[PDB]
Amino acid sequence: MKTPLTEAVALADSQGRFLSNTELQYLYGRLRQGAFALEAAQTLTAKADTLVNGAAQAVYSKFPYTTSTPGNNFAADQRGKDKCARDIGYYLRMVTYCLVAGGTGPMDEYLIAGVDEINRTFDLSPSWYVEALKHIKANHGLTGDAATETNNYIDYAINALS
Amino acid sequence: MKTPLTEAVALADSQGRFLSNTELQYLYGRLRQGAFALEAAQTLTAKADTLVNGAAQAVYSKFPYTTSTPGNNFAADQRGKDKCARDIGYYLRMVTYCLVAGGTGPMDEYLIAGVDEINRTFDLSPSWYVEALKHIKANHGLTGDAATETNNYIDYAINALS
Amino acid sequence: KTPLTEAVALADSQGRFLSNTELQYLYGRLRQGAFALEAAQTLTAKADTLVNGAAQAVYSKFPYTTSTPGNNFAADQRGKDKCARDIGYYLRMVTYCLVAGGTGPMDEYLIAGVDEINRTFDLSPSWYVEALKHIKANHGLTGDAATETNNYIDYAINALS
Amino acid sequence: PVTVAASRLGTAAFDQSPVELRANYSRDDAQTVIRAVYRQVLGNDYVMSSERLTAAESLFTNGFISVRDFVRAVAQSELYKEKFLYNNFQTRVIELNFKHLLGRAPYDEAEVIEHLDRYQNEGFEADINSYIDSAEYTENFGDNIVPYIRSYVVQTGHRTVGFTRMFSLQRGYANSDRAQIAGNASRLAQELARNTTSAVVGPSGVNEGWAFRSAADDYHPGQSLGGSTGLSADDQVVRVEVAALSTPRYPRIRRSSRVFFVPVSRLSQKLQEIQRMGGRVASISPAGQ
Amino acid sequence: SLGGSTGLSADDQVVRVEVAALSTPRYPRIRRSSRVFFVPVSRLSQKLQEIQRMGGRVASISPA
Amino acid sequence: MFDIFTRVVSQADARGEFISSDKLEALKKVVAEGTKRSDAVSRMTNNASSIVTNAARQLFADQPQLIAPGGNAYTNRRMAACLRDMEIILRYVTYATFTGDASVLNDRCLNGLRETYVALGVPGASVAAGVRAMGKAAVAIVMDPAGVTSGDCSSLQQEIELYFETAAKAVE
Amino acid sequence: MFDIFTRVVSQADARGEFISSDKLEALKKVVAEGTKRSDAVSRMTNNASSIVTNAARQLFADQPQLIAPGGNAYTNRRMAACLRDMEIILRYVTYATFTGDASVLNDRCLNGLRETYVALGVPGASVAAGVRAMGKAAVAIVMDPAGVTSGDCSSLQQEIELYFETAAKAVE
Amino acid sequence: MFDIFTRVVSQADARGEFISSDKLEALKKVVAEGTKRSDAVSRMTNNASSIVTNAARQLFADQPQLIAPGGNAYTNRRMAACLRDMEIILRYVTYATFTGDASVLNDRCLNGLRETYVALGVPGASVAAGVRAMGKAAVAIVMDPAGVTSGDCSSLQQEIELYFETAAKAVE
Amino acid sequence: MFDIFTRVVSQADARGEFISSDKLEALKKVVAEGTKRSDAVSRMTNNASSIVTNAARQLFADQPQLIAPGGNAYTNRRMAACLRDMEIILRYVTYATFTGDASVLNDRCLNGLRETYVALGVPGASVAAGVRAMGKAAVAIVMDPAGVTSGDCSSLQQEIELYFETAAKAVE
Ligand SMILES: CCC1=C(C)/C(=C/C2=NC(=C\c3[nH]c(/C=C4\NC(=O)[C@H](C)[C@H]4CC)c(C)c3CCC(=O)O)/C(CCC(=O)O)=C2C)NC1=O
Ligand SMILES: CCC1=C(C)/C(=C/C2=NC(=C\c3[nH]c(/C=C4\NC(=O)[C@H](C)[C@H]4CC)c(C)c3CCC(=O)O)/C(CCC(=O)O)=C2C)NC1=O
Ligand SMILES: CCC1=C(C)/C(=C/C2=NC(=C\c3[nH]c(/C=C4\NC(=O)[C@H](C)[C@H]4CC)c(C)c3CCC(=O)O)/C(CCC(=O)O)=C2C)NC1=O
Ligand SMILES: CCC1=C(C)/C(=C/C2=NC(=C\c3[nH]c(/C=C4\NC(=O)[C@H](C)[C@H]4CC)c(C)c3CCC(=O)O)/C(CCC(=O)O)=C2C)NC1=O
Ligand SMILES: CCC1=C(C)/C(=C/C2=NC(=C\c3[nH]c(/C=C4\NC(=O)[C@H](C)[C@H]4CC)c(C)c3CCC(=O)O)/C(CCC(=O)O)=C2C)NC1=O
Ligand SMILES: CCC1=C(C)/C(=C/C2=NC(=C\c3[nH]c(/C=C4\NC(=O)[C@H](C)[C@H]4CC)c(C)c3CCC(=O)O)/C(CCC(=O)O)=C2C)NC1=O
Ligand SMILES: CCC1=C(C)/C(=C/C2=NC(=C\c3[nH]c(/C=C4\NC(=O)[C@H](C)[C@H]4CC)c(C)c3CCC(=O)O)/C(CCC(=O)O)=C2C)NC1=O
Ligand SMILES: CCC1=C(C)/C(=C/C2=NC(=C\c3[nH]c(/C=C4\NC(=O)[C@H](C)[C@H]4CC)c(C)c3CCC(=O)O)/C(CCC(=O)O)=C2C)NC1=O
Ligand SMILES: CCC1=C(C)/C(=C/C2=NC(=C\c3[nH]c(/C=C4\NC(=O)[C@H](C)[C@H]4CC)c(C)c3CCC(=O)O)/C(CCC(=O)O)=C2C)NC1=O
Ligand SMILES: CCC1=C(C)/C(=C/C2=NC(=C\c3[nH]c(/C=C4\NC(=O)[C@H](C)[C@H]4CC)c(C)c3CCC(=O)O)/C(CCC(=O)O)=C2C)NC1=O
Ligand SMILES: CCC1=C(C)/C(=C/C2=NC(=C\c3[nH]c(/C=C4\NC(=O)[C@H](C)[C@H]4CC)c(C)c3CCC(=O)O)/C(CCC(=O)O)=C2C)NC1=O
Repeated sequence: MKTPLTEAVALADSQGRFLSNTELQYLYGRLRQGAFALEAAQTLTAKADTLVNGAAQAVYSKFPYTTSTPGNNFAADQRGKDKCARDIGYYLRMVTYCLVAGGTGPMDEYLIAGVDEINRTFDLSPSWYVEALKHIKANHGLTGDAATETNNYIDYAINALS
Repeated sequence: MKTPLTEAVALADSQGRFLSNTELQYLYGRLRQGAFALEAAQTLTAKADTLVNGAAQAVYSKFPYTTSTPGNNFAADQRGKDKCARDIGYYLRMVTYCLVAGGTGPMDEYLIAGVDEINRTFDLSPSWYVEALKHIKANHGLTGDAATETNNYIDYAINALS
Repeated sequence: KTPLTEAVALADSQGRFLSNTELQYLYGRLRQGAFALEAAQTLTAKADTLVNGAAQAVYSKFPYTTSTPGNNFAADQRGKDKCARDIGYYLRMVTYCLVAGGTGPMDEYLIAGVDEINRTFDLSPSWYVEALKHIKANHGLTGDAATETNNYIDYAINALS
Repeated sequence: PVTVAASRLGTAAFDQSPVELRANYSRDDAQTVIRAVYRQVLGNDYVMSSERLTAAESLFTNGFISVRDFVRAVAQSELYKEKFLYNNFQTRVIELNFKHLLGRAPYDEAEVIEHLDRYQNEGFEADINSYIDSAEYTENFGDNIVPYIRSYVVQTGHRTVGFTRMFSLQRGYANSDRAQIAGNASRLAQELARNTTSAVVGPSGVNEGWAFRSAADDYHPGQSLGGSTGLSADDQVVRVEVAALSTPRYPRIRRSSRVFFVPVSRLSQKLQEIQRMGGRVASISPAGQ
Repeated sequence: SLGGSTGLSADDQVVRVEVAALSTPRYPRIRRSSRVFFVPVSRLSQKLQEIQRMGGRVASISPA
Repeated sequence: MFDIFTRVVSQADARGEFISSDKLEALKKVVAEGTKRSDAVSRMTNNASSIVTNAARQLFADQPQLIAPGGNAYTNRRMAACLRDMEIILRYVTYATFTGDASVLNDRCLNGLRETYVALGVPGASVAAGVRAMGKAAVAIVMDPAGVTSGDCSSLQQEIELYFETAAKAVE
Repeated sequence: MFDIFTRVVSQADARGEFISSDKLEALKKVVAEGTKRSDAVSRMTNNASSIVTNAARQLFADQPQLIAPGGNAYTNRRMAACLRDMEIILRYVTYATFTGDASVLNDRCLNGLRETYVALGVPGASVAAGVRAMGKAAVAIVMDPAGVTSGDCSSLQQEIELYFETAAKAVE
Repeated sequence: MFDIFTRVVSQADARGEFISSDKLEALKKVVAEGTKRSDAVSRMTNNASSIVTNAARQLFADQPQLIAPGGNAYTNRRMAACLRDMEIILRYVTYATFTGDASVLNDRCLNGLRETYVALGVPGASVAAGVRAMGKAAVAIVMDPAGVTSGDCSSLQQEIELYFETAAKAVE
Repeated sequence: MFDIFTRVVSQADARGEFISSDKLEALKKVVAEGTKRSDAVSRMTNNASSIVTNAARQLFADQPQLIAPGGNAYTNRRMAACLRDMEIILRYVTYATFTGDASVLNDRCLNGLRETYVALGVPGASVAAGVRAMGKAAVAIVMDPAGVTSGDCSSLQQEIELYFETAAKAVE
């Protein structure tokens, strides 16, 4: 729940003080981020289906063996392909929430808390979703402050993922 | 760490009592385990080179892609094969120590503490060592109480590994 | 103090599943019980003669508790009844301690506050010490069961004094 | 620091300033702080000398080992596991560790995940270490002071909740923490995940309705839906809780302790009816409107 | 460090951190600035983070 | 904890779909008026302590039984406790209007305000009237501009009015 | 916590006026008999532990089901717990008659005595009869003078009798 | 906490007499089959984690609303919480069949399983069906011998079946 | 902490090779005499407290300056502290001969025995002589068989003699 307004509130709660001017600057920074983050989330939501479709196909061409061998993590038949594409769509939707929230909190709470543990107990590999996010950050094709703020969120997910 | 004599000592330390008869029974059970565990460790040390060699070759045939693609975890060239065979030899040596110590303590301290974390940061897969230990527990070919005590240690490493 | 339950408490504190150490612990408990049950059987057969000889031996061991009128001592017959009740309680705790595989029935039911009630009632633990000495001299058993019971008895003696 | 009906809430016994271990304490002052540590961490449970752990205690009496590490030592001990970890539920064990070490009631569901998650991941030995190695721990009493209940003071950082959840946790002064009305069950774990608080009750005799406990099946919320639209009375409504209903008997009364919701206009008549049943009133709190 | 690991109740070795120059760190309101503590490696990271967060400079660390 | 952005996120995650465009237009309106959130929070945090004293002033001019001996606000310790209660109540109002969501004030005051006030014997009527007068004074200092560039502020007025009525029906 | 002087202070502060003269005459009577408070507290604290053993003696001669196995006072640990309960009960009686106000005994025993005794399964009847017999023995050792200068002590007799009946209806 | 030996001890102490001979013959039968307790506990602790994944497999093939967004087991954090719940449930089953008494599982799960599951909003139906399927798979891996010396195991089958039905009617 | 098995494991891990066959034959000898470790530990733990009193007996017959006022063992509190020191010293000797390695006794007594004894003012000479006499009495009760089946025990005699001399040069 990493939200700079709420993190400022949690800070001033821990201090027990009233609202300081540091928090006013914090609000200014949040507005400065949101003033392009909302439009970036808009075009991401426009592009999202082509993004997850190209990302799934690129990961399938990236490792041929997950299509090849019959296994439980891998997409041998079409149900595994559905679960795989559901997972990358989940990832990109977390990216959009992470962008629109102004912080890593939706990402943190909804993915980062136990991702490596379910990857351990299901024998998944995080590198699949790493190269998926690499294809997404190559595919969104944006420019400006919004593009690199989204790219920052994406490589944060990559770093915490690996 | 995990030796039934030392666990009994740690228990009686926490109670602050003298040696009770429960600890005498604990010592009896440890002697009962060791009376075949030592001979089992002997024949394991006799078989160890063929075990790790067949286990490495079986994992290489188990997944052809680690031989195939050039990568940093995978054994593309021969140095990765050396590191891979070093890892399975490390595993089997931990199994022998785990057997001769009477408990899971050498395994716990020397492998189980951070194995999934280095697998995460190096992008290894634990399932490789899982199927390696499956080949070892298929290959040792022993019978009796010692065989299943070793098999218990091996599947403990498998369960904690995955 | 039960080695199965102590193993469970250990694995609870570790938070692990059942290890093979606990399997060996169970093996040791079965090895103890395989004579402990028969020893508890012959103790229960002998118990009345044991407590009767132990009470008479403690009465001959110190003549003054029969002699002087006091509240701890057995001047009249009610104190003799309470005294024999106490040694019968002791031997029954010994049998439970044997059949449980550990000192837990002894610990919970005697050892927790025995010296405190001996302090506030002005009893002497040495009476029950020499009583347990007479019991461990009187049971007359041999083998692993005999010395396991003797170990429990001198544990009660050591914690008693 | 209450000082109005402090008798009624039972927190009058916890009035005193905390105990502080000096730089060169005497042997008797050591024993007082040891008795305070035993009483607070085991929750006014008295200790036998066989379970006294005199060996770990002597190291503290030297001064080589701090008071906070002695608190760690008694919580690392097997007797604390046998009294509290073993009989109680593990969520209830987390609840007890909040009173025993931090000195306050838990505030939300996030702390009970963090300690359950930690229990499965690393053990009770590590969980206790996480309670004591805390900023919330070290602020209120760093090394020298005993743990003590801080929930009655705001302390710049209490949520409201812990004040009232503490009275579900502890009763009185005489009450030993192993031994409560509910026994094995955990009071607060129902309250946490719904994010709700029950009404504050004081301990017995001073209050005679102490017997009332909310049923686990029936929540009975405080507000009762609309300032009594459905009860059809113009005045505001108060919650009323009765402790026993024993005069009425078995075929008339299925359960002794129940919650009524009344307007104030009919309050007097229902209170008279309760007294006619010989029932004594636990709590009465304003409900709605 | 007497007892080695008994009163600390963690089997791992003891590091014996000595800290100096502690001045209004938090609410504990400690009587002197420089103190010597005994920590094991199992909780050495937590106490070291606490020592630095308080405002203290560790002056010596010597395994006992 | 919950911000209005995180409110929209939690709605869109409970539905589990992407966020609607019109909701994003509402958020564009929100970030357009974030400077007015800053204006209001700065204005009333500038005058907050004097607002607390004036609220206690009207309360103690209104109900002299509190100052009267045997009253609940009679003693010096309890008087400081009163001013503590009002100050932290106004503090959580400032938290809520800074965040934009009442969840902070609700989740950190609604739970045990009524509970402490019935358990101690605190008359909830005086705190309700006091937080009402404090809210009126807060709207009075927020709305009027003193050398401030002009604009409409009716939505903010509605927001802090709602926050103070949630406080008032919290304590009752 | 509350002494009879502080009782008078709390009454005079709840009224908020100065203390009446006749109440001060009552306090003059109290400080005139403070040496008899000292006489009584010293006398029964001299014999307190033997009083506890004699109370347990009459209780265990009366109800042999407690000593009987399965009884609540059967085990050695529970027997020491019994003597602990009676000793600290007599200790708080001595606290109350030293202070002169029953508030210490009430506020540190009335709250959870009944509560622990119904929660554990402790029969409150035996503790009530035991504290009654202990109170009779306490009056017996307090009232009779042994080499003590003579005087009237009926008010003190009434006081500790009231303290023991508050204990008896505390545990019930 | 309570073992079947300590169960017999607690019965014989509540009666307060020595243990009957036929009960000691039953305990002789118990120590005769203690190696089969070892056989079963070792067998199912060998395969325990794969049993947990297969139970979650059948549960998530059965009820796709849990994986569906807005479901209780939907999120990654809650999914790990699910596997945590099932793993510690099977862990306490292994504790109970190692001890031989259901008191460990009852006293450390029966108390707050239903409580947490109604307080969180967890559907107890899915956990009940999952622990039933997990118990069927556990009997399936325990009973069939793979290179194990032959014997009868019907009493153990009854025992773990009873343990899993106590878990199932614990969560409901 | 360190057992002789774990000693062999730590040597074989520091070398990083598999264990030698002759060392495994030594361990076969060790598990062959583990019943004699049990015999000795049981024998001296049977008589341990009386051994402590007899050691204090010879110490206090030897050095009457300790009982003499101003002596270090003079006071009742310090006398109980003395018996505490000797009892826990014999306890760690029993720990070491049960484990078979002196590492437990070293790592939990060698560190601060000398340190406490020079810091308090405790004469280390008396503790050294007392642990020597206690070790002689311990060998005396261990070695002689009373109704015990006969065997050689010279290695155990050497082992506890080494343990008591490590204690003696620990305190000095
Ligand atoms: C909001 C964030 C979020 C994510 C990302 C998430 C992922 C997630 N993926 C899962 C499984 C899975 N994930 C895969 C995925 C793959 N195998 C392949 O071929 C591909 C390489 C890869 C596609 C990414 C498969 C095949 C399963 C089922 C494993 C099996 O069938 O046993 C599971 C276990 C439950 C289940 O589907 O059956 C979770 C919880 N959950 C979340 O809450
Ligand atoms: C005593 C127990 C113990 C174990 C098991 C252990 C394993 C271990 N394996 C490692 C790396 C590695 N492990 C592998 C292994 C593989 N890639 C493959 O082709 C095979 C499938 C697999 C053989 C198992 C490779 C290739 C590396 C180096 C990763 C890379 O080169 O960047 C590393 C990182 C340091 C390094 O070698 O360069 C550790 C610590 N360490 C221990 O202390
Ligand atoms: C299950 C274990 C267990 C034991 C052993 C036990 C002993 C026990 N013995 C007691 C008293 C007593 N014990 C004695 C005993 C003696 N005086 C003598 O002449 C003999 C030397 C000695 C016989 C051992 C006497 C005389 C009393 C009553 C003290 C008195 O009458 O005031 C009491 C005080 C209550 C009472 O009887 O009246 C307890 C609790 N309780 C237990 O729960
Ligand atoms: C962060 C959220 C939060 C809030 C709001 C909070 C309130 C709170 N108000 C309290 C007391 C109080 N509140 C009042 C209030 C009043 N005086 C009156 O008579 C009027 C009706 C009203 C004047 C404003 C008084 C007098 C006390 C002291 C009560 C006592 O002494 O028992 C107490 C009792 C502790 C103390 O003595 O300071 C708490 C915990 N605690 C929290 O954690
Ligand atoms: C300072 C005020 C204060 C009081 C008074 C107090 C009493 C108190 N009495 C207790 C137990 C007890 N009280 C008794 C009492 C009796 N035995 C009987 O059968 C008779 C009916 C009665 C004899 C006098 C017994 C047997 C226990 C132990 C109950 C148990 O083992 O569960 C316990 C349970 C803790 C323990 O095991 O020691 C507490 C907390 N605690 C306090 O903090
Ligand atoms: C804390 C230090 C600090 C302050 C004060 C700050 C104020 C601030 N208030 C502003 C706008 C504004 N602020 C207001 C707010 C108000 N005007 C009214 O008439 C109402 C009385 C009041 C609302 C309660 C309005 C109406 C605007 C301009 C149009 C708009 O954005 O609504 C702006 C935008 C441009 C400008 O007018 O300067 C700034 C920078 N920024 C800061 O960093
Ligand atoms: C603790 C060490 C200590 C003691 C004992 C002490 C006693 C004490 N009791 C006294 C008076 C007295 N004390 C009593 C009390 C009693 N007389 C009775 O007949 C009743 C049996 C009993 C009341 C239970 C009476 C009647 C007087 C004298 C007149 C009066 O003050 O009431 C006095 C006043 C002058 C005197 O008589 O010596 C002293 C000093 N002071 C101390 O420092
Ligand atoms: C030692 C005994 C013990 C048990 C058994 C125990 C259970 C327990 N299960 C919990 C949660 C949970 N349990 C589930 C269960 C499920 N998911 C579903 O939807 C299905 C119906 C079921 C799948 C198996 C879920 C999703 C949570 C997380 C609930 C939440 O996030 O609020 C929680 C809340 C804390 C957390 O977030 O981890 C506890 C305390 N705690 C204990 O101390
Ligand atoms: C953990 C390391 C370890 C293991 C495995 C162990 C096993 C073990 N299982 C045994 C007996 C046995 N175990 C079984 C149990 C079974 N047989 C079946 O057909 C069922 C499928 C299964 C019960 C679920 C039976 C039937 C016997 C022999 C007769 C009996 O005791 O009932 C015995 C007695 C002699 C023998 O057969 O070797 C041992 C030592 N001891 C150990 O230390
Ligand atoms: C687990 C390992 C361990 C050991 C061995 C240990 C010993 C230890 N012995 C101590 C004291 C003592 N040891 C003695 C010893 C003696 N009296 C004499 O004069 C003789 C020379 C010798 C008789 C045997 C005395 C008198 C004290 C009390 C010293 C004092 O009062 O300052 C103290 C001081 C604390 C106390 O007052 O009890 C410690 C910590 N602590 C440990 O943690
Ligand atoms: C604690 C309850 C308990 C006891 C006592 C126990 C004793 C025990 N001591 C034994 C052997 C033995 N124990 C000894 C030891 C000794 N003999 C001597 O002459 C020396 C005086 C002494 C060594 C200090 C010897 C010499 C043997 C037989 C041959 C050998 O193993 O060395 C054996 C093997 C077979 C037998 O002789 O019964 C047992 C079972 N087991 C138990 O569970």
